Amino acid sequence: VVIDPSGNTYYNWLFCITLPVMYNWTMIIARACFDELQSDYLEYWLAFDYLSDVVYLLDMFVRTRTGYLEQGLLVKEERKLIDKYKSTFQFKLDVLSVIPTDLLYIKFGWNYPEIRLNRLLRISRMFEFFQRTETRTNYPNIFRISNLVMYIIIIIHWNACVYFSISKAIGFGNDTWVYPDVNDPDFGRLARKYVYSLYWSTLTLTTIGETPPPVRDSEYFFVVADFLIGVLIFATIVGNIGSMISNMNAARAEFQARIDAIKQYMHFRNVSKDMEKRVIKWFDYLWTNKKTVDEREVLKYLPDKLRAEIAINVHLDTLKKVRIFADCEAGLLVELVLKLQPQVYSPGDYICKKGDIGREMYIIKEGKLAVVADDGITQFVVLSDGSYFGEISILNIKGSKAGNRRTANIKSIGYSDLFCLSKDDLMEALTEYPDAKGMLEEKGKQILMKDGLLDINIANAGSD
Amino acid sequence: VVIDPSGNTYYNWLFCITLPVMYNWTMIIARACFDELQSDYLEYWLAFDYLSDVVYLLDMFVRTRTGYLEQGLLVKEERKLIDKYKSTFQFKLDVLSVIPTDLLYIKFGWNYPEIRLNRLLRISRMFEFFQRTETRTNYPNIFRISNLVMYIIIIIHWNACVYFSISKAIGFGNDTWVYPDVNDPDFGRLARKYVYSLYWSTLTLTTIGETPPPVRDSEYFFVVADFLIGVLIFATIVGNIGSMISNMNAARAEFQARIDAIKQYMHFRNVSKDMEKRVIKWFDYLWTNKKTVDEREVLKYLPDKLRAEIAINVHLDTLKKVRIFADCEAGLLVELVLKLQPQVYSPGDYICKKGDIGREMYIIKEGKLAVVADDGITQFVVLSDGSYFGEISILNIKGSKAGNRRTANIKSIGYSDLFCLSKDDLMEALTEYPDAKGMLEEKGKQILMKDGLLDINIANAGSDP
Amino acid sequence: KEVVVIDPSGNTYYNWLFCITLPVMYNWTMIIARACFDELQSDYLEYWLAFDYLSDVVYLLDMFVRTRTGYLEQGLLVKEERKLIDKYKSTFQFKLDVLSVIPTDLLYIKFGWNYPEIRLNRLLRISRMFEFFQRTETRTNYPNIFRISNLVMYIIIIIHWNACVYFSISKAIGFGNDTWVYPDVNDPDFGRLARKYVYSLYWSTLTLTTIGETPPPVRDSEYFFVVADFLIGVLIFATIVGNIGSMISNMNAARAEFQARIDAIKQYMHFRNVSKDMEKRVIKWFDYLWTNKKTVDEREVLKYLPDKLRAEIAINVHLDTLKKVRIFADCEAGLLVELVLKLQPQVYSPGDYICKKGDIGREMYIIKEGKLAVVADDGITQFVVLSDGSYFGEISILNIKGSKAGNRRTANIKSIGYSDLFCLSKDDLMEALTEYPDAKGMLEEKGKQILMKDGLLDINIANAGSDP
Amino acid sequence: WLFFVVLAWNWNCWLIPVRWAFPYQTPDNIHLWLLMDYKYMAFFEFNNRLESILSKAYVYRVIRTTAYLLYSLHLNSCLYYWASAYEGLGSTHWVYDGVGNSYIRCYYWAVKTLITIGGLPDPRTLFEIVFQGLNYFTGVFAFSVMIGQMRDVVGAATAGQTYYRSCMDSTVKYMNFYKIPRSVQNRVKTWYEYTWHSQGMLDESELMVQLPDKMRLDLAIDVNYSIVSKVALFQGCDRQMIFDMLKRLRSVVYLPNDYVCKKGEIGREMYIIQAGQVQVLGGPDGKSVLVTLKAGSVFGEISLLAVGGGNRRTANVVAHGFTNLFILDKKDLNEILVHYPESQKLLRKKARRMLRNNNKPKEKSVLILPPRAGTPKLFNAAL
Repeated sequence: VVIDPSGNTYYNWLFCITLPVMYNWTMIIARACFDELQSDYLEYWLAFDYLSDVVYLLDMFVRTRTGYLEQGLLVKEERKLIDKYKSTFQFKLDVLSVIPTDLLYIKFGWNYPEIRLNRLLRISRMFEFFQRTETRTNYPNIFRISNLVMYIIIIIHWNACVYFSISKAIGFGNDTWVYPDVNDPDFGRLARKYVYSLYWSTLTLTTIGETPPPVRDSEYFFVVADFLIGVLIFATIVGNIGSMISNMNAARAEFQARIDAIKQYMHFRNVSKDMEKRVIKWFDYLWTNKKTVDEREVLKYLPDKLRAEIAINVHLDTLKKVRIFADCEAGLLVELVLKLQPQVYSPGDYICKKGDIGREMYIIKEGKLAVVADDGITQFVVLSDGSYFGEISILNIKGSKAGNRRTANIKSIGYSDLFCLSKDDLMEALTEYPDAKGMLEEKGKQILMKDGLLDINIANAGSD
Repeated sequence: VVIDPSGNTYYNWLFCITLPVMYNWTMIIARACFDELQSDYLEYWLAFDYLSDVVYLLDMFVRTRTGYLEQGLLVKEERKLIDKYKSTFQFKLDVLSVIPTDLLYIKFGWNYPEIRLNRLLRISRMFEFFQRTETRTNYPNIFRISNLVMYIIIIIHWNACVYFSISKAIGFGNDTWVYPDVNDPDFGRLARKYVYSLYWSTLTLTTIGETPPPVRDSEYFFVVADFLIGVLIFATIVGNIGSMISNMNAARAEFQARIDAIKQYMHFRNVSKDMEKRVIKWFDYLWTNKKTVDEREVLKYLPDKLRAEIAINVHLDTLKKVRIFADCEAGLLVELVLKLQPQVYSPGDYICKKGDIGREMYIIKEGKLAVVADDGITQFVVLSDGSYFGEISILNIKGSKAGNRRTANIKSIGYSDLFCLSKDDLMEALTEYPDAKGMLEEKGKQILMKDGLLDINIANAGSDP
Repeated sequence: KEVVVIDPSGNTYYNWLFCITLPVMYNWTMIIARACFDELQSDYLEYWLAFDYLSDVVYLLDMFVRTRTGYLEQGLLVKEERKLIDKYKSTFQFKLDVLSVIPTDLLYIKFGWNYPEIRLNRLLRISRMFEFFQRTETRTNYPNIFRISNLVMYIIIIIHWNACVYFSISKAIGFGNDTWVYPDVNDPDFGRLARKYVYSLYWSTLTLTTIGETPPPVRDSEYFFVVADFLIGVLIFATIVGNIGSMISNMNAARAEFQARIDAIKQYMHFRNVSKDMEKRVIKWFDYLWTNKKTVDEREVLKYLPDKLRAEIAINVHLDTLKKVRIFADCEAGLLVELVLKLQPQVYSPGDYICKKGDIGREMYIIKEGKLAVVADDGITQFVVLSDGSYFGEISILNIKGSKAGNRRTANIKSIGYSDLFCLSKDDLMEALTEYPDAKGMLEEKGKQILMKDGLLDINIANAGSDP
Repeated sequence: WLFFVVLAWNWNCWLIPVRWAFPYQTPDNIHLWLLMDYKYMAFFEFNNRLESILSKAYVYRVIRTTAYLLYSLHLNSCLYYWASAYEGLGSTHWVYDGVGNSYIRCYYWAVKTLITIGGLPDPRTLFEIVFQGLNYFTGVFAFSVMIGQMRDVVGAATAGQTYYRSCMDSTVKYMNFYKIPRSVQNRVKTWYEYTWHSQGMLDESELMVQLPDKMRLDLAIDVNYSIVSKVALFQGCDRQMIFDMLKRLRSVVYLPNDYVCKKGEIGREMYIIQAGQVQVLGGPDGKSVLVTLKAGSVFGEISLLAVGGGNRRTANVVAHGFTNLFILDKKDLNEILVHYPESQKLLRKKARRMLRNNNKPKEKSVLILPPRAGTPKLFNAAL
């Protein structure tokens, strides 16, 4: 018997409310100001009033069925909600907008069916329907421009109605500026007058003054007021459009600014051209493949728990298979997980060389690598994915065959994107659990024992 | 007398002074050029000229008050103000505008004001009032456009009056361009005589010409000015409104950019759908409320003296309701509270599960927490506001003998918003009060002795040399 | 199953893209400009019925080169069909492919030879036309003429469409039944396709620039038409002005920033009274910074590149002079690499005394272009020029036993013009040497050798080594 | 060179038009052309200089642009005149018979047909539509660049004030998130106002980092040499040590009735006064105001030597109002002395002598310096 204030059922009802209010906002002036549109289409206009009234009445019941949150949960008892709505500012606005004012209808007959002007204030709901529908649009710039045009049309409409009313007040044809006449065969068909007045108002609001000149008093005033309003409208429109076109061309400008900065520098120190071409193609690749931004700052907005959950859901299946992590507890694994750092390579790069520091344990993701002896090409093995390539240089143990040399000579074949893991981070991580270290080094030494195991005898540590 | 240059009373007097300073800016021109309009009511011209001059000179009631600040000490001077003002500027005009003016028009009568020209010098109160008022309003949006509208109206008024003047100068009716003629109903009357001129003025100020060729030289100056100033007016109004509407919205743009980047990342490593659901729901809960900020940078540029006030205002009662910190000098809590950090938090998550070697302080606040044993069944005592559990681990008590376990399996039900505190932070913050360390240590010892189970009691020093 | 594939960024792609542009642009004008009049249709159809079929077959060819372009998998771009095609068949953008080639040149049998408006489908192959010069901008030499050229093109095609529509509506009431409408035509001087078109274009351009120098409407159908025309002209004006405004704002973002910084420094300087000589020096340094366009700093310019490229650029830019130092000769380059990776620039101003006297001097300084001199305590003639590659401060960076009262060099050095040298650090050298525990002995041996051969007072006391 | 050059270029570009197509002007007053017929960026560079060297930075561009506008007006006039001349007829066949009005009606016609308004003219022959189009576009271009410049200037002018309100309203809404009593609202408001006024900036540190090195030292040595390089405690040592000591310093500002050394607390800081006045108070009672230091003074210096204020500060202090005193902590002292251990031993020796005379003797003003300040001499001499 409840609903959230954010579920799509509420969204559809928000649309449902929207239909009658816009309808009320337009017809009233025209159908009280021409007096020809009514007096002949009344049977068309019973059910519409009936519909609008009952729609207001039913909606005034919604505000006592949708709850709110109490710090951790949605309030779900009505007396508070009844009290809440009673405390709402709009409740009295509702009561004002639902007053039955047709007690004067019989008294006034049909001289002024415009007395129902009351039901014309539940418009903040249309406003919030607007403000709630832009948040979930495929491509909303078009939406907002459409809303702008709608507003412009409405204002033009009101101006035309006003002009026709002032003409009928003064009296038809006492000049060369007012609406010409009514008894002619054509200016009486109820189709010429509306459209002529529309044309009139648009030509007045435009810039040039070329229409028939004025004579009477009130019309100089009217002309000047309309000129000023028109200038204001045009300024608003140009400003809004400029804002949109600026927000659309955001990235490209700063991107090219960065590239220009790099070239400006690289001219200064007399660098060689090959790397010019290399860096240029690098920038082009990264731009085209929609991976321009850098991932580090991208990720760090979410809080701890969600960040950790994302982190595990894209890694805690490869680490579960590294040789030396056979029997590690989950906490240690996760603590390790949160310290992997992206690197990216290009076709034809010496990722490593022969006999140098062993300081990392790579785990390839989406690439291909091969081991080539420097002499020509004599490719030995190609690695597809989930390749260890390491896993013992980090786990330093006594009597290393060649301590931290790693004479392997591997090289990337094309555009591989590999993570990594350092060793100081491993020590800092393992400091918490001073138990597994022994078993890890033990099983690593066994793995070595299966092959060579050493280059010298065991350095037995019989200190105690 | 002494006043401070920032006070509501000072604003009220500014409004009073700025009220009649526009009469001198508008009415004088109309009475100068539209003759026989003053003749309608000379019982108002002087009847307001006296009031204007009264206030116009009563303004100096404050140029001797309202002292100047000095060396970080309050304005408290009674005689250096006057000679300060005299030595400085703004005193020259303050008198040059104040000739009695009644010794020249006696040669010309008690009728016309075009000798009141020099009273058009004192224009600073209105500027200062306009710039001062906006720093107190709620809606700085409409104010600038209102201001520009007023300026435009005024310049229109000027151009109209000058046109009718130059019309009066030459013979009436000698050409169609000039005001038509007199000796005719409604063409030699007043209201039409100026309204029609105003209409003509706006039309000619707009560049497009619906006008006859020049009569002779020295008439085209008007259309020259017309385009030369119309272009500037339109340009400046458009520029100002565009800048302001642009600046109005940027938070929406930045929020959208962040959402875009995160979505582009997530739908790239083949994240499963459920996680996408969860993260988008979280950002929803973000934006639909006023929680769409991060408070750390909010309080970045405060002085290095504050926030302890509001701190002890918010984080004090429950923190004082603990069984370890209670015995402490208030300096201890003063050092402590300043270092905490928040943790907002989403419903439905195990904060801690049985088996855990975490080390932090956790304070519930305005939420609902509840712990289950193994499978989310048979909920135990509920944890309302002002509560926590454990928190002894944060200190390496001797013989803890069971630490690093957290055999709880705690769970969150609704949006909780509890608080966190580290450990090494506590250790660093105890680099000044070494005395209480021993007493809190023994407090933990005794409480775990009996309330806690059998303590090992064999802890001893290791290798001494 | 080893089909050959074009490179999705090579010049072949660009040239084919220029090939596939002409037909769609032709169809975006001539179809409607033939529907409007009727004295070019059924009059010049000889060349027309030929020109149409070439464009149809080029559309057909367009359907081809799309299915033979790859997409990389893992640094590897797939290079065979039977899956180069499945994605294309399964995606969108293929529905347009189905629709926009269907030969409907048969409906003329029910519509004679006076309806070349049946071809309302060739106007769906427009994404390619857009993309062509959406992309060609990034390859040109200098942009900021291309945007305005594009806007000109679009507005011209708009006015042409509207000049079509006006004639189309005119020939529905009768030539000369009014005065707003196009005049009657059977009279001479009027109706030979050189007056039937230019006049319409003139009318359309006047109407859409919206100034009103044409007879006013009389019939009450065009009360809609002119209203719509004005309501479109306003939007055209707004778009052009907004676009040019954003452009003019963007291409000037350097001067504003520089002036803001000079503003801040001026305000701060004139907040606490300093000697005016400092104002002169500060401003005559800022102008130097600006004039050669050196505002940016080498610290942050390079901060976004991936690490490796940074390694190669650094090794290229400077290892020669480090290997030119008078000590480092037999050094394993696996050390010199990380040493080079640790350089920090210093830039100086005229009349700055660098060390000038007895001080510590615990760094390493090597000179780039610039002039230095060594003087006595007073302002007298130079004793030696540190002209182009000179350097001292070497032996200080270490700490050898039995030195000559180390790290208190009392020489007097001074800058005159502008120097812009570089610096090193002792501690960093220690930490980066930590991992090569063999060279250190050679270094200290060479240092002791040179110091002894310097004919100086090395105390030469034997080391203790009593307890290993 | 620029003044005469621009005069000559304006003359040769403006006089020739009316002297090639307008009929009765090339021989009528042929003196200027006859007697003056005898890749440019210098004008732009010197405009840049004038904007820098003179207060105005906008009149030059304004006049150049409006000169371009009127030049374009005149050039369009001349080109339609020559179009008529080439075709024989057209281009105001009725100029109204006289140069004194020929000129005025010529540029009036130009400003009339500026964009497309037309009016009198009707389709005569070919190319008229294209002609009107080109004139339309050039007018629109000039107008648009004018608005562009205007928005440029307005935005570049009203720069930091928007950020100022952004900070203020952001922090006020935040602070309002949790219903805090009004006093602190008033305090923070007046704090912000005073800071913003008369200063402009909010934290001068962020300017220091962007600006280079090797001149920040010159600024600091031109500002804070005196007060520091006179105190006897740090007197007579390595000059090249005090520089870092200076480089790490930080400002702060207090308000009326501000405790700074509430008695019974620890303290780790040596204050120093730049522009203000503070009172050494003697308790909450009748103000035992022993003295109020004025400027260029130091306070609480001993507390930086191995013990911060002896776990209880000397005497209570309060302030009248706005003070602006610098601050200097101890971590800086230990780090600078470990970088330069030349004088660490002498300062250390003073510290032990002070602690050893803190217990058994009183030593008001008799044995303070000579045994303490004596140790600087031989100690660093052993470097």
